[PDB]
Amino acid sequence: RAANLWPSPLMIKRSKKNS
Amino acid sequence: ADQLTEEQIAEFKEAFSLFDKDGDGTITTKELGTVMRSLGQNPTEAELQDMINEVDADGNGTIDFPEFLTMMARKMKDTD
Ligand SMILES: [Ca+2]
Ligand SMILES: [Ca+2]
Repeated sequence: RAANLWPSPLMIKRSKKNS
Repeated sequence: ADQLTEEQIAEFKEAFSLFDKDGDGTITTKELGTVMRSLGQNPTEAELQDMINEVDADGNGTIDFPEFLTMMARKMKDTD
């Protein structure tokens, strides 16, 4: 679902925020 | 009270900073596919169309701040 496939990129964003 | 939080909300504003590069601060098919494109290959246009249609319930393919505030908060009880 988009509501999961949206959180996924956001999780990548979180990783970038950390990196 | 916890009036001045800015703990999790700081990460929401980050979306419109790291996800969008046009300066619109909205999530469209363009930003939705660009990340996947450099993450695990980009799907077809049809697949992308369905994906934004699966999120944008307003019927325009665009998510603003008010939408994002609810979208990234109303998580289901089941995890994929
Ligand atoms: Ca944009
Ligand atoms: Ca929308």
